[PDB]
Amino acid sequence: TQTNPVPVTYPTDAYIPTYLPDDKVSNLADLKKLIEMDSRLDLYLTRRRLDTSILRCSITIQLRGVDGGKVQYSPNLATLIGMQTGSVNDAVYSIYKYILINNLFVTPELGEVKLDSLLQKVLDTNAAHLPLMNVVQTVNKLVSPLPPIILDYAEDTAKLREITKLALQLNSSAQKYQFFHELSLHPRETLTHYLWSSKQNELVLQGDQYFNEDAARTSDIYSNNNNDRSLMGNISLLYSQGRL
Amino acid sequence: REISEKYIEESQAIIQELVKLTMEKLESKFTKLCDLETQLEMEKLKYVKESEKMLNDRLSLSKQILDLNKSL
Amino acid sequence: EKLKYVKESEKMLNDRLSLSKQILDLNKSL
Amino acid sequence: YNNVTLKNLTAFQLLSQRENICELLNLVESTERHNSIINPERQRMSLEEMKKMLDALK
Repeated sequence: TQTNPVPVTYPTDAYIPTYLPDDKVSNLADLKKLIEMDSRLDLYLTRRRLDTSILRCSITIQLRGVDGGKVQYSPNLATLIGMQTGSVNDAVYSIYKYILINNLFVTPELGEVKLDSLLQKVLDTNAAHLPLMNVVQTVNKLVSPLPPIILDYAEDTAKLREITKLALQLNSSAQKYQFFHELSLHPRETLTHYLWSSKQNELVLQGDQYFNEDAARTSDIYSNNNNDRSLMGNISLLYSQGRL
Repeated sequence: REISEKYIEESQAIIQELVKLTMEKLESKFTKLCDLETQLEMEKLKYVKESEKMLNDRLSLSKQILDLNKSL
Repeated sequence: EKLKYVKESEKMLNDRLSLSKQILDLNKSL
Repeated sequence: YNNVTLKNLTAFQLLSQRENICELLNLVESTERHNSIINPERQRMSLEEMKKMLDALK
């Protein structure tokens, strides 16, 4: 995944109304119990999903089982660890714990380690201080691979979307209730509001009609439209700025 | 209205019976599982704390081999 | 995993016992 | 259609504002949009699916 959430075009988890009279429904809070039940179940599952991982010729045959699961060690790196050929990540961790046991960092003060006899033997260095980044870098060098045989001589998204779609249908009927309800509360100041706003929305939708193809190519925009007055009055302003 | 009203009245009883029964079986699965989780973390701590002493035994044994290689 | 870690712990504890036997070989090598 | 315009928002508001006033006088029917979302045979099928989920979980 990303470092940011992924935006989507279908709605995601639409709201539930609370101004609805719950004496009639009596199921919003019980449905609310299901959502916090599902989220806690989703909380435990996502925590569990996070916590489940937290001339004489020679015979040379490149075998089938050449694998890096048991990778070979250098003999210096072998005796500092103790194991013969375990792995590369166990080689890093046993090296890091061996420095942490001997307390070589400090008593960069933590990057520079106090190079002991074995640490100078396994790295073939002779400094007194050396950073741990270059210490673990040679572990990538000090490990050799295993030698071959030598012989010489979903549905939940659409279920969520349907639930998101059905919750949108719930938001419609709740708002359709409350308008007539507040119109039953006040028939005056929602119809005066209606007769103004529907008149205002009739104005806004009728603000884009004189901008068609053959409506501008003809001359019934400029000539005699002082009743319009909208354009052909800006020519005293648009020419004064050089817009032409 | 009447066919709507018939299955709007019986349903809420079947709603709140099932949701409450869902609260029973889910929380019973929770308390079983959140106590099964605690028995893991003990054995997760007990396997580490012995293998940590095993690795400290293996690193100290290699330091004891160093005494056996200076006397030859 | 409740069965797996006990299967791994007692194997490591028995490996501690055989390593303790290797200490007894260090008590008779000198 | 994925975006909305100032033409699209006012047409969405004005069509929704005129239909609620068209219900008080009842010169529109709006019966197809009622019973298809009620769907009382689905509502009992919702109940019967809730009724079997009592029987299955008991």
